[PDB]
Amino acid sequence: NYSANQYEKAYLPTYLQNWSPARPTKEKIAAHEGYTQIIANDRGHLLPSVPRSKASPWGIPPAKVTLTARTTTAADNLTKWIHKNPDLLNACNGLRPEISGKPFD
Amino acid sequence: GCWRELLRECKEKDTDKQGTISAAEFLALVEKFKLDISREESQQLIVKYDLKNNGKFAYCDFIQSCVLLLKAKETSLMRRMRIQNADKMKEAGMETPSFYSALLRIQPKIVHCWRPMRRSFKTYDKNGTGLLSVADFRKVLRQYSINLSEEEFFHVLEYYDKSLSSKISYNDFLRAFL
Amino acid sequence: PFLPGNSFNRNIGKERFHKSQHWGFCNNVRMLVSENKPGVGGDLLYG
Amino acid sequence: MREIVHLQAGQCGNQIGAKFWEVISDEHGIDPTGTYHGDSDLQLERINVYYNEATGGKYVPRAVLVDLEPGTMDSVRSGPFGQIFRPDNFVFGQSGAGNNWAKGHYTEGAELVDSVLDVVRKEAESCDCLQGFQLTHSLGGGTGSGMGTLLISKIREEYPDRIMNTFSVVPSPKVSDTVVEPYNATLSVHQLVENTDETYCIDNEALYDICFRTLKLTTPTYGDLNHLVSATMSGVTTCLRFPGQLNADLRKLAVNMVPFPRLHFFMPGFAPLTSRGSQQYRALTVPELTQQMFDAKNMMAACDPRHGRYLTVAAVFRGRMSMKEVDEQMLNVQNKNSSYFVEWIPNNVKTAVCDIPPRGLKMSATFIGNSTAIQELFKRISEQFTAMFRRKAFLHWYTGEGMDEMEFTEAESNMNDLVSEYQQYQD
Amino acid sequence: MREIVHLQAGQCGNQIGAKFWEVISDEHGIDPTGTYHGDSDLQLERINVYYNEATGGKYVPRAVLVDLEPGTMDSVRSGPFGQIFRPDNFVFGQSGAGNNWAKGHYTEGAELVDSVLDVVRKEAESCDCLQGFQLTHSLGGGTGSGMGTLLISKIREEYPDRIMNTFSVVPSPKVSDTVVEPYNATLSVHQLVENTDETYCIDNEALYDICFRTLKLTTPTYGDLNHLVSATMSGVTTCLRFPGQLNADLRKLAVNMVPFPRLHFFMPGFAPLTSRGSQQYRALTVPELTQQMFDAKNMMAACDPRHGRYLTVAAVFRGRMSMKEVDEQMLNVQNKNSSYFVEWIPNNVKTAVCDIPPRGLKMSATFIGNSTAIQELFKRISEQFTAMFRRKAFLHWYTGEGMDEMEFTEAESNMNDLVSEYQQYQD
Amino acid sequence: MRECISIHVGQAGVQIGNACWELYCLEHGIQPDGQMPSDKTIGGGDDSFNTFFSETGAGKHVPRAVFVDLEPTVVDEVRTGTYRQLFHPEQLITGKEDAANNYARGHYTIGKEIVDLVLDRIRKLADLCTGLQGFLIFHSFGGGTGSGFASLLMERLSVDYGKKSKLEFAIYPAPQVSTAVVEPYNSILTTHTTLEHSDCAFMVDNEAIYDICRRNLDIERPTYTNLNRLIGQIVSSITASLRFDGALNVDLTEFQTNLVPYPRIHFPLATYAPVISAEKAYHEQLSVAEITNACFEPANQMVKCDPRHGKYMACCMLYRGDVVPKDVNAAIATIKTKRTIQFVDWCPTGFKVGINYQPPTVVPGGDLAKVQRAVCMLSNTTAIAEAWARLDHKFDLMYAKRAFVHWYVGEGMEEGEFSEAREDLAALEKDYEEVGVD
Amino acid sequence: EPPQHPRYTSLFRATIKNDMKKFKTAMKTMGP
Ligand SMILES: Nc1nc2c(ncn2[C@@H]2O[C@H](COP(=O)(O)OP(=O)(O)OP(=O)(O)O)[C@@H](O)[C@H]2O)c(=O)[nH]1
Ligand SMILES: Nc1nc2c(ncn2[C@@H]2O[C@H](COP(=O)(O)OP(=O)(O)OP(=O)(O)O)[C@@H](O)[C@H]2O)c(=O)[nH]1
Ligand SMILES: Nc1nc2c(ncn2[C@@H]2O[C@H](COP(=O)(O)OP(=O)(O)OP(=O)(O)O)[C@@H](O)[C@H]2O)c(=O)[nH]1
Repeated sequence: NYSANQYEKAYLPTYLQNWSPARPTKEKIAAHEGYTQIIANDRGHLLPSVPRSKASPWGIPPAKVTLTARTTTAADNLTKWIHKNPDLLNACNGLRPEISGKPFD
Repeated sequence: GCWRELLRECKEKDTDKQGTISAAEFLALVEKFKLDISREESQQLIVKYDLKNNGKFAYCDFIQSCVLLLKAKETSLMRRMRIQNADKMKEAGMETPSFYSALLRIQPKIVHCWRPMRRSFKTYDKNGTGLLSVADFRKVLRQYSINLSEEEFFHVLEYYDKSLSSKISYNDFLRAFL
Repeated sequence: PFLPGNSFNRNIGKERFHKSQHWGFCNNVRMLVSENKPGVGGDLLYG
Repeated sequence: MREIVHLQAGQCGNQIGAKFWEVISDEHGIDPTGTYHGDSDLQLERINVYYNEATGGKYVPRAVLVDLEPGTMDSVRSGPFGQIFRPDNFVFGQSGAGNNWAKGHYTEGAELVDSVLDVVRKEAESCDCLQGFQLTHSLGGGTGSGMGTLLISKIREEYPDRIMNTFSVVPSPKVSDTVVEPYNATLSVHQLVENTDETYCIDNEALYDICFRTLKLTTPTYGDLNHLVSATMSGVTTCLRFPGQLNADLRKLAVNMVPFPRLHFFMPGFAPLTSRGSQQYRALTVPELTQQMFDAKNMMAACDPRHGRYLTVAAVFRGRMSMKEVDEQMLNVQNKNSSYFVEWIPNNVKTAVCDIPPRGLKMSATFIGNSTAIQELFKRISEQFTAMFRRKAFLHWYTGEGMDEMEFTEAESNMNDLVSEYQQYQD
Repeated sequence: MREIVHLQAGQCGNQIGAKFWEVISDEHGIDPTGTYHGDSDLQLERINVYYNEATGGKYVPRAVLVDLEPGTMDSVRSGPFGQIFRPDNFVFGQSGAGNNWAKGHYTEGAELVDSVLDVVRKEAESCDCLQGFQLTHSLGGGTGSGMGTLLISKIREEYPDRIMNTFSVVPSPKVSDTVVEPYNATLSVHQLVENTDETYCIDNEALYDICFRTLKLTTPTYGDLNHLVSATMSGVTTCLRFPGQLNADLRKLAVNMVPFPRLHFFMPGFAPLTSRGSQQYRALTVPELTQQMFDAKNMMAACDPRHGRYLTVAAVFRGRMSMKEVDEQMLNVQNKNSSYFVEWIPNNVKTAVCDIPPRGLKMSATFIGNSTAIQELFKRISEQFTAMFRRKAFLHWYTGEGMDEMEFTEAESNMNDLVSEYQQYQD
Repeated sequence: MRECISIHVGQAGVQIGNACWELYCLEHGIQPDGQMPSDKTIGGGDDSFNTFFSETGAGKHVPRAVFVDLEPTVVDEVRTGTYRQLFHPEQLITGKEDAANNYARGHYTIGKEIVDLVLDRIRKLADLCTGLQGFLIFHSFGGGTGSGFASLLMERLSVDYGKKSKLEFAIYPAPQVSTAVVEPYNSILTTHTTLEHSDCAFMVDNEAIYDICRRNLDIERPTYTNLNRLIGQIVSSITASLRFDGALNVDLTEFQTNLVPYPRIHFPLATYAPVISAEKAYHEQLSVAEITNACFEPANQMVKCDPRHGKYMACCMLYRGDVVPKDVNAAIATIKTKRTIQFVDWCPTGFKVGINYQPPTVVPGGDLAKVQRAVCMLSNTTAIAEAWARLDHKFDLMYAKRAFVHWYVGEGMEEGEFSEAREDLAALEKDYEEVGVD
Repeated sequence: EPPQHPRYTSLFRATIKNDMKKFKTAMKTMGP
């Protein structure tokens, strides 16, 4: 999942023809320690004490926008009309739009 | 300075094995250097380590248990615990760090270059078999500038030996400090 | 010349591809099954 | 006299040793049959670096091939230069590895080490004096590792006085093909770093990239990539077998290169490789050679010491040169990059100049470098271990083979040692 | 030796590069293939200041070309000279700018800066001693403006000792094609003033007026307009690559032209343009060349320098002349209008005498002047800026890129300060 | 050398064994007489066929397969049919009675007296076997009779030999289609009696085979002939590594290691991308990127599972024909970059790649295209919970009513087997689930 | 006990250090 190095032109949505960005990659890690002790038994059953991400996932109003200048109250409403939908804000490919903009006066 | 500065703080005193240090004068050590322990905890300490070897406070076990000793393993790289249990089992010489004041004095070399010495043990064809000759032990210690007096030899011999010559496993030594 | 990039492999119509079985084990030793073998898809060996 | 016997292991070794031997044979101008054409007396004389004589002017290569799956060797035999190799040095197993490092390391090697040692020492006695050996192999690719581990393990004490040069292919950072390759990799690299003197690390992604940047042909084969790597092979091996005002000994190079016993990992280089139009669009002079060679992108092993700093650099040029252009180029690049070298040591640059080029191109070269650009390779593999051994995935087979997690833990500790050791010295 | 590295940016440089390079090439008499033909020994001698020499008399133009729209690149590639350029130097991108200053200054260039700087550093090292670079672009056009603004800012710290000359076409006072063009212009000039040492102003309207007044040829091409501007550029570079009792250096010119660091814009000028019959009704002499050079009609940058008063001028005369007649010519004009010349400095002309003419006409000249005649451009662009910003129209794209107006504040302030300082000096 | 054995149990099996060998003679160029044409490859039965035949000085290739059936009908049919002169009469083992959809009927009533002949023929082929890497065992789950029989004979061979590979193919229970109300019983019985000796079992749903057969094969009245050519092409693909060469080559033991992580679960799923007709292909293009995307389209898996709701643990890609590693790795990188695909946090890499130069063939009367690029995809993913969930809920309800109990108890079993099966699958659900938990 | 000679400043020392310093000038100019 982590990224490659240097030769950073041949691995991009430039060639996926992706238009929904892939994943936040990186070349950033310190020397990890630990022998990587064992907490599974024979299958992938973690030992109970050690925690996991305990099945946190287990397994249209949205529109990219710049506030710029649309009537102030309408902008305030648009904030909510974009958010308050965690279902299309959380997972299943993330499903996350952005925001830009400036306030009014 | 929880290790070497406190080592020198211990060296400041001059009294025998059993009479380690008086509780009042160790409180004087506290006023020389306020400590990360709590007040009630130190109130416990000054008698929890005068339990052994007279009403004197026991830096003897205090220092080594707090920093040097570790009778467990480490999920996050204590850097080896290479699973070995031969000489720590018989162990005629129960852990008595005052009788083991050598270990109170030989730490820095290991705490900086255990890994070269960790290497050096197996470099003598150990084949992962564990123990290795006492003579080779002594000669490699002298090799890497770990001088060691004969009385210290006897201390550690009783510690990591009960019956006979044996060959004292290297990690069975290392887990003391490392 | 056989410098790198000078071999434009014979990547033209190649219908047959079958491989002979040029080696075997036999009894309790190992050696080369009787020398006369086809090459790749019916090729002929050197001489 | 002193000479080299070749060891070719695993199905990558098969690959590359095949193309490599035919490359050398064509370099000295021997027909694919074995009946010689006398052109160059010096190259006729220096045959004894590698070749043992056969009666009536035919010349065996002193190499030993070994694998498990017969069909790979069958294809190699059918290849254009198969007839040159011997039934004598053909030996392999009766089972497949499954790329199971445990099986190769203990199960199958145990009963073939006898024959392989027999054959290699037979060739050793047939020869007179040896510098060492070179092995070509993989580290995540199963069978080659599973045998070479024991091979080097024994040969180490069989000859504590010789030079065990090795060339291994390295897993791709982007896609590693075989899923258990990381496990195989650490298991290999333990004994590798413990025993060897030198190691050459290369990967196929960079080869892809050089293909697109200068080959431009968009349709190469693994054989073409092998052509590149075997050309580098020959380039480093040139000096022994040719006159010139320069040193040849692998030891004469290693003593210059390696500062401390723990350093055994090295990183190649190649000279102007010419595209379709660059043949007539390149002005062929030593300054632009120097540049193009010691270009960061022109590197092809793993990843750019751009992040880090160069420790030692060696470069061997091949052709009709003069000293002073390379001298001024060395000073130019030295001033050009002082930070990337360590005040620890100036003049970390060593060169060599051998007169006879390859055939067809005028002046070429080969570069080799040791810098702080390898940390991240085994850093990568280490996160894979922390992640997959987090659950003993795919580990039941190894338990069944009879192994314990001990064997893995000592390796992870050693590798952590090496990582910290680099970072500490380089800073 | 001292040489130049030529840069083409944006969909104007797209043409100017072609026209300018073909001008130099056919001036030096080399076939469209690049194989040299000996005609002018001296130009052969001095060719090194621009070209590099490959093997076999082939001559690459050390030109680096960047773009986001590859179609114009296809045209330039197809043209009757495009085969003369090297593929090693065609750095480009995958998408277009959308003719957005904000995009072309922050988003798209973020991933091409690397490669462009790598190519330029390769060529800069390859060459020996640099006076500087010349940049062909257009402040009125988006894509070139963005890439130029980024690249000049970088090269300022890269090579802080050199001459970063830039040529550009300021938008028409009557119609600007691009409508957000005044934003583009203000944001471009904000870094132009800081970074550039010297910039040429040209206007296509004035080109059209020249075509009406003198060319009379009804049906021109943008290529012919480019021909005239290429004549101007060739003229300014004539002096360096030829003998003559004159001071060629651009720094000669710069210290002689620029009194203070806040004055970098300059106005071109070319010499005798003849109509269909004036070639044989115009007796070719020095006084009439001088008179036509100093015309309200020849001058073609933005508008007549009539409104303001001159500050300095530099003239180069190319051909067989004497020096005395130009001397009394400048005497004559000096006394003619000693009132329009500033009284800060007397005798504010630098005259240079290049010997070898352009092929076709015996005598020729070129003019570069600096007067108090920029107030018009910058005042007008200021009022248009304030007018279209008095309701922040078209600001949504820039804010969507992520751009705020706090920066526009100091931008417009800086242009106001330049105009005010002009006024303070000249009056 | 590199060779394996072939086993077919049931009318369910000899079907597609017939299909497979029908194909396997064509591409290698055999005439149904059994003797090679005027050209020369005959001898001790050692040329490329040798991995599947032994054309000894007899002159005839002999398939290394045994066709065991409880019922004489189909075996007599194939004996009277075309390929008998190829076939070896008695290795067409036939019985007199049917297990009558009763797992225990097949496991006790009949299995005792025929497994002897089975194992004897197995050994009398094993003697001449040299490499004997593994086996191709063909059976089903909703078996009319083959299920328990296959389970018990597999037990016999698993206890006699344990140092090789065993490959398992069974048509998976059609989700909402049944030809047996005893199907959940006999399925789960097979499952808990086989979970602990097998190596690699792969599934398929013939409903979906049909569903693609009219999605792009463009026929509304397909047949078993069409389904069987598809699956025979799959087995030809898996054996192509043995049959031919290439840049790099992979084997069954590599499969068994690389695909399955852990014991218990060893049940991944297959897919074949370029299933296309000549008429459709006439004016379209085929190449690596789109064939990869097609093979990973959510509805091109021939079993009812969702990538989106599942999560991947393994993928092996087998390419045949004319390709290059360049665009191979490019396509695989695009796959990794995609978001819809959600690999578990376990596998850093997830892709066993194998390449062969050799393009697959076609058959006259066959209805595939004339393709130049073939890919076989084998994936292990969490998307298969719903199958066994459906099975267990159906079974638990109709066992709560406990009908057909009388059948099994009368023939001499009890419910304890059922209890063990229930607790086994109850384990296996959370077995699939907490590994996904991350 | 022989005293090691005070390394004589035959000029050089920090002077030659600065000399080599002012040749080691190109730091970044090839890879940023
Ligand atoms: N001849 C040949 N070798 C290749 C080719 N492509 C890759 N190889 C490499 O050969 C490597 C390993 O060589 P071996 O040591 O013989 O492999 P192994 O021990 O049998 O384990 P596996 O890699 O699973 O085969 C593989 O990991 C590949 O990376 C190729 O195209 N031709
Ligand atoms: N190539 C070309 N350029 C022209 C032509 N006519 C005018 N130009 C000028 O080219 C200038 C800009 O060139 P670039 O820097 O490449 O422009 P840009 O960044 O792509 O932004 P845009 O001008 O909006 O396309 C414009 O200001 C035009 O005035 C023409 O016919 N061909
Ligand atoms: N192998 C195979 N399976 C088929 C075929 N047609 C349908 N099937 C499926 O395969 C299963 C066949 O199993 P059974 O009918 O029980 O065969 P059997 O167990 O060997 O014994 P019988 O009751 O005598 O048929 C059915 O459940 C079908 O879903 C076919 O031609 N071949």
